[PDB]
Amino acid sequence: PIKLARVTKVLGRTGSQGQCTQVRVEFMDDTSRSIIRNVKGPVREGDVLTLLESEREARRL
Amino acid sequence: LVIPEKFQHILRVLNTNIDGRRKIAFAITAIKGVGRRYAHVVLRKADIDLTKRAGELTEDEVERVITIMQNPRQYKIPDWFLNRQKDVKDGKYSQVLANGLDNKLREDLERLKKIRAHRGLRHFWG
Amino acid sequence: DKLNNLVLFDKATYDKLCKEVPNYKLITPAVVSERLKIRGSLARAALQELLSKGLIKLVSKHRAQVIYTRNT
Amino acid sequence: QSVQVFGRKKTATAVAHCKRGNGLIKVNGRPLEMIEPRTLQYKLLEPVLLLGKERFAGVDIRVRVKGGGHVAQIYAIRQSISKALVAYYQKYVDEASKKEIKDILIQYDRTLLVADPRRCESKKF
Amino acid sequence: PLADQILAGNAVRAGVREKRRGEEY
Amino acid sequence: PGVTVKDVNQQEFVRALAAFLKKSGKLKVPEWVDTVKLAKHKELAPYDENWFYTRAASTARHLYLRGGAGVGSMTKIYGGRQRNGVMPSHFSRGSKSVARRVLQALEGLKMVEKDQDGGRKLTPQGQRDLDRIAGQVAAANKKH
Amino acid sequence: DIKLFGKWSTDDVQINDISLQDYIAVKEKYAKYLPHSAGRYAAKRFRKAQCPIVERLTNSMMMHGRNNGKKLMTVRIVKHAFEIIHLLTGENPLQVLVNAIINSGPREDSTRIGRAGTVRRQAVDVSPLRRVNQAIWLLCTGAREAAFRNIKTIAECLADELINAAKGSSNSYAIKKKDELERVAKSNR
Amino acid sequence: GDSIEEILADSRQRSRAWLKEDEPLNFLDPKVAQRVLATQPGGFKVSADGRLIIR
RNA sequence: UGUCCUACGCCGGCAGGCGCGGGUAACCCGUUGAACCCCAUUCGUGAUGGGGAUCGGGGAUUGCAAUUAUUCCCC
Repeated sequence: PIKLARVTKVLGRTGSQGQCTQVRVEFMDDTSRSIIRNVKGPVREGDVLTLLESEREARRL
Repeated sequence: LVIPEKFQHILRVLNTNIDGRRKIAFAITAIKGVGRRYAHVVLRKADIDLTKRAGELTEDEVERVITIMQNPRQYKIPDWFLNRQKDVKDGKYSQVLANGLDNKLREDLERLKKIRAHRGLRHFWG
Repeated sequence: DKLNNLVLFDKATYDKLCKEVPNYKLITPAVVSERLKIRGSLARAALQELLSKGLIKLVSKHRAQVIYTRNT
Repeated sequence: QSVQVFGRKKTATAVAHCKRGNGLIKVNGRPLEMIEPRTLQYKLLEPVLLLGKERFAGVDIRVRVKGGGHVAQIYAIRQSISKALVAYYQKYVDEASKKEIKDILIQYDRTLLVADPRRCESKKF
Repeated sequence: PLADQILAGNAVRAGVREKRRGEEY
Repeated sequence: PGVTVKDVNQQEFVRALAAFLKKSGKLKVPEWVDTVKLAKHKELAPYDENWFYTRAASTARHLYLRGGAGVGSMTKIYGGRQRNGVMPSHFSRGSKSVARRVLQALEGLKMVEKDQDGGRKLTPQGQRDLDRIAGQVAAANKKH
Repeated sequence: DIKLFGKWSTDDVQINDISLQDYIAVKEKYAKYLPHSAGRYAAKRFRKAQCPIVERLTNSMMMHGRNNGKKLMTVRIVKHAFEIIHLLTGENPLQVLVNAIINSGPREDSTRIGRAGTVRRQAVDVSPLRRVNQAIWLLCTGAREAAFRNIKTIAECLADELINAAKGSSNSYAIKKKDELERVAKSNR
Repeated sequence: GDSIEEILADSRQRSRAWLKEDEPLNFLDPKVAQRVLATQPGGFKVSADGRLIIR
């Protein structure tokens, strides 16, 4: 099932070359789930994201 | 329009094949000695409509193209426009097309070899 | 493979143009030549014939692109 | 009585002269619909179409351009035509008309009144 | 602190870096 | 109230002016008209067989706009880009004799005379001819 | 009404995707007459989100060197492309275009990392702006490599690319390139 | 020559003009000469007391 | 940009000749009529009207001198 998420704040850019940024998202169906994800490209607050699988929380150092 | 009943796919001109699909201003260029520039003024002196393909020209107007491009000087083709100017042997102005182009080029090579000029020796060695 | 597009209309494909091309919803020199297998020189020369015969509406005239359409 | 303004692009400078008339616009002696790049015809006609044909009916504008290129002159022509009208409606029409012209003419495209401060960068040793 | 050290090793540092790149008359 | 040259399409005006000059039959067309390139930077000869009239028409229209133009000025107008083989291209002028023979041919039409401070300008009868033809240009285009 | 090219209306364009409302900019405030504006849409971050969607199309067809600079030619192409799209399909060519940007956006991508030799991939999500930056790029390279050596004019290769993408067909270059980006990302969770 | 900046000083070419661009410029305004210009537009030790130190 | 930049007239198809003027220069070249660009025509996926190398023949110019092609033009 496809799931949409709205970001809340941008934590910082990760990756070896800084090709990703790590952002905290919040859902649309129920504003209780808040998972952490990695995204590439320009991201700002209020962006709506399409998550293919909303099960695992992304992680990098 | 349609193909005429007497349309030619391949035209035999000066012992080479002239393609009938190509336009008459540029199908003539298949024979050596004529180019995009010589064949345009030849078809202008012959008063032939250039929109025609080379295939639907009948036997009448294809033979007056030849007697123009083999014999250019009596149709006011100017003296500067010809490729074979004053010859070494017989100084006169002409336009060599099919095998005359290759024979004159070969003759200009062996003339420079027999006299052992620098230009003829470097053609031989190279 | 290599294209052997005809440079003049034969009898079979000339009829095929005059009963099918004015019902395509798009008529263009380039889309006619892909399906009728003719050169683009005649592919545009056949359409000015059909335009003068009133079988096709003109949409745009340009030196790069020409666009044609059915009547109804 | 008349108003003499200017509008500019990279090097294409325009000057426009607007006075009482019946609504003819000329550039270099040619009409507005005969200016050579016909692809960008709407950029010449934007201040006329945004405002309306009736609003230009009380003014005749004659524009002269020199310098620049084919599209740099169109961007200077459309600037000085609109800038000539907002100056004419200020000095000889009430400011309420001038405020409402300057309102809808900025919200469309800001380059019709305030120029683009972009010019070619020099090279140094 | 242990929890401060773990959370610093789990998240990404960000913030300070200043990159210097790049009319009236 | 009469339309002028500047108020109509310049492309349609040359097609109308060259069609006027051909129908008159009084232009003096040189003999080498069918055998010359009209610029040293051309690969071929003109496609149109009646290229002399459209060159003649475009000469009169250019003389109306900015007068006092000589042979050297009109070769600069009709110059283009010369692709110098594998070397980078440059700007090259047109052929002077074609530009000259047009100006002689317009003089025989009693349309162009010399200028005391330079090259050539238009006759008062010349400008009467061009402004009349702009009338038929706008009537068949802007009134249809 | 301010219409594109004088004959295409921006009123009826409805964007189906919630994520791309802020970034596909064709509505009543961004409706312009022509896709030429010479606007400074790249002097600040996320400035180009407010650029109209058709101007971003014409800026991306100015590509591969020989066409770098020629924008009056590319606005000529998108003018002819919309007049073909109206002919084949019959509705607003702006509606076909905004369906193409939605369907050609990769929703999930992968990044390449490697410490010493072992170069492996991790799947990351795609920002809504890059979903448009990738979508315009894939349709423009779709139409460019479509013809390049045949009799098809680029005006009708670009129309046949935007129509196929809006239908969601696999005949698109954009859909085929999007799906293999999705297929690699699924394998690299 | 007697303003504060001119007196406290640490001590082809004349044809250059600067147009200024507000209300749009009108060349037929009688007060337009205001909006054209002829030239360019636009350390000791302190004690702990705050007194200056001069040497 | 310059006392070497050139305008104009005549001749030749072109390179190129003959004559007569302006400018020590925001004064003449020069309203610096630039090229891509824009609008029409022909071509139609073909090592093709793409690409121009390498060659043959001739003509013109600078130089004491052009051969190992000074350079330019035509086929």
